[PDB]
This record gives sequence, structure tokens and C-alpha cells, in this order.
Amino acid sequence: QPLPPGWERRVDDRRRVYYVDHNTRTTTWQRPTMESVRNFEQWQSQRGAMQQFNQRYLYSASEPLPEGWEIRYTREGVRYFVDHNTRTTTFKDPRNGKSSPQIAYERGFRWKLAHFRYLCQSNALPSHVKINVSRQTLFEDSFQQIMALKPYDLRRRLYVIFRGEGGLAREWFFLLSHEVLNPMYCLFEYAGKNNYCLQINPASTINPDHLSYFCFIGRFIAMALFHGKFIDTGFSLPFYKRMLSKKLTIKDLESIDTEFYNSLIWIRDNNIEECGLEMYFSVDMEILGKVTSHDLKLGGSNILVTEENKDEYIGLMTEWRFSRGVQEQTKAFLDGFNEVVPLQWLQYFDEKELEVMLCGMQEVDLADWQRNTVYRHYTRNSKQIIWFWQFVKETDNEVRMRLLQFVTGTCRLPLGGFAELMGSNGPQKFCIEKVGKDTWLPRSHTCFNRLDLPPYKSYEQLKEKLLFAIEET
Repeated sequence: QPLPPGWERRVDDRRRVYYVDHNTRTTTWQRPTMESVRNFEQWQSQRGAMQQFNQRYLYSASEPLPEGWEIRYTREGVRYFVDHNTRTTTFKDPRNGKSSPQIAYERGFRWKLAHFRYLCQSNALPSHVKINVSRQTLFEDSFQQIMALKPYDLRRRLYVIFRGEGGLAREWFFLLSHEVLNPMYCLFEYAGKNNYCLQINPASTINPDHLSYFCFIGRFIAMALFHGKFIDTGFSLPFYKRMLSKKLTIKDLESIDTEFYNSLIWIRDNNIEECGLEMYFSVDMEILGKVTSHDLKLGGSNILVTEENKDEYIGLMTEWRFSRGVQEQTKAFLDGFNEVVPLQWLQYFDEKELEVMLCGMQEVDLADWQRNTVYRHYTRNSKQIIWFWQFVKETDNEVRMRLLQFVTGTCRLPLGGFAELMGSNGPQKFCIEKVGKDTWLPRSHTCFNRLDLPPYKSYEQLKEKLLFAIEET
């Protein structure tokens, strides 16, 4: 097998083959091709705008209790207790009935975030640990240093020393959170055009140490959470749902694999018998050239999909697509995370809260947003679009961010603003389309950054439906 210019084969002490590029000193376990070379070269996108990333930090300028309960305080200092399990509040301590106009129940992201910060603070160890990393070898050096430490050492103060040279911690987290995506390591890939929809790469097995690296990456993301630092890696919301052990759904599927979702949706909503569709309860996978067949259930490759059983086929295909080829990697990541921040500490956050905790949130440029929003079967003077922008103006940045996550599937905004907004198939501006009737709820297609907004009859109805849709799940 011939190799692109600059590259050479090498064999290590255990007779395992790897590859080295004598011009750029990169090494990889997967045989490079010109496709992978051009992929790597574009990925080398200064990996600068760290100062604009740092605005997230200034922006964040704001006996045990039974599970799911919180202590909160009213604006006048009055203690109350929130039961997330029943979505109610009381002034009566559930531990002992001691009582301090019942307070409206509310999700209260900021309260949950503050309790979590206290949880981390309560479990910090004293002193510091020092991480010595060469900036040009940042991934390999951070890996060696973190993995050499007992997980509890990761709960001390972090002193990062960039070889040959507080704010160094933020810079470490930002830079390394980009560095782990380096395709030469083979841990990740993208589902969409450009760098759209990150996911674990089933082919990471070509790296014999891939599970140690996924463990390290879990430890690293947990460390960002514990130390209150923000990362820029761009995990999907279904990935975070997996970290929360939440059920992954067909709607989740739309976010990460348009074609797969579209096929499943067509099978659900069409008579597959009247149109001759011939399908069975097994699926093929190809990793590193090798094809593998997987029965969805016992003997699945022999079971014809019919009108009678196709719902079961659909659920099994959804589950399979979410977990295919990445079970071990995902476990390694979860394990590494859990030994720094117990996953149980996340139990009452949703996936969008988790993403904002990891990524930090910015203030949204309402003018840039509105200047770069496009419409389908609406115009800027439709009553519902005027109501939309009135609702966006009338609310706070938390709701705006939650709406942003609803429509685009993420809280991360592009460096160039809403004109540079990206979808799975390339550039794709925020879009509001007229669908359905005023009795529907809004819906979103995050691959196209598109909000289906029913044509409501009054501002207040638009407000209620919109708030309900962005709060949901």
C-alpha cells in the first residue's frame, strides 16, 4: 500500500504498525490516505479567537434532603423547598415538616447550578497539582500528565505550566477541548458537512489505546465541570442525554442522522406491504473495511419486517443507530467522567442545562439574529413573526438561549454570528416556517436550524406554546 507524500510506516516494540509524517511530525495508527490528509489539513484550522471565547466567563456574572428536592430562597429571604419530582413547592421541610401565597414551581437552572457548584466545592481537595504541557504537543502531554494522577488529585487546584513559558486554566481547557478532536488520533468523526455533528468514531479501535484516551477525555470533561471551566468541544445533545442515562428517541435521531431518521419515519407512516418493501430485523455495519451483520433481536436476519411488527423494528433500529460500534468507547468516557464528577450529581439536569454548564453561555445579539433570520411561508411582517420577535425581545437571555438550543440543537454560536450559522448540509440560516394549525405546538429541525411555528391567533398563545416547546424534555 502506497502512502501520501511525507509519510512512512513504522513498527513498535510489540510488532504493531503505525505511521509518521516526516514533514509535520504527526503520528497516527490509521494508514493515511490523501482523503485523510486533506481532512487533517482543513481540521488544522489554527488548531486566536480565545478572547471572544472568554466573554463566556464575564457573562456568567450572576441531614440530606431527599432526591430531587432543593432548598431555595425568595427575593425577601423566605426559605422554600422545591419538589422536582411532583413539580410543586412547599414551605414545609420534607425532612421534618418544619415550615418557615405558595411559590410557583420553576425549573430554576441557576439554583441547580449553584447547588452543584457547592457540591464540587465541598469535595475539593487542598493544595494544587501541576500539569506540565508543551503547547506544540498539548494532547499527548496533557494525556500523560492527567492519566498519571489519581482521580482525586484532579480535584485539587490546577496549576498549568506551558513548557518554556487562573487564566492558564481557562486557556488549557479551551485549547485542549479543541485538541482532542484531532482526526489523527481517530477518536471522533463528524456526521455532517464541514464540522457538523460530532460523534465517537467506531473506527477508533485502530488506535489500540483508544479506551485509555476516551477515559482521559471523560476525566477532562468532568474536570471542566468540577473546576467551573468551559470547553468548546461541541458534543451533541443526544451525547449529553447519554451522559444523563436518558432515553434516546426518534426525534433525537433526526438531529444526528437525517437519512436514517427519514427512512424510519417513512416506514412508520407508510404501508410497507403494499409497496413491496423487503426488510429484516438485522443490520450491517462496516468498520475499517470489515462488514459485520447484527441481528436486532434473536434470529433477526430471518424475520421479515411487516405492518404488524415494524414499530418494534423502528425502535430497535433507533437504539442500534445510537449505540452502534461505540459501546466500549462510550463506557470508557463515562467511567473516566464518573471518577471525577459522580454522574449521579447530574441526575436532575436536562441535556441542554448540561451543555450550557460545559460550554458556558453568551449574550445573544438580537440584532444580528434578526438580521440573519429567513422565513418560509412567512414574511418579516407576518403577525406571527412580529409576535416571535416581540417574545424574544420581551424575555431574558436564559429563555433566548433555550430557544436557540431548541432550534439549532446547541448553545454554541458561530464566531461570525448568525450569518455564518451552519447546518448538516452546509451554511443554513435560522429559519421560521409556517406549518400546521394554531392547535399544534412549535417543532424544530436542528439540522436545518428551522422552527416550524404554527400560525397562532394571538400573541399570548404564541408565547404559551413557544415557552412550552422550549422547556420540554
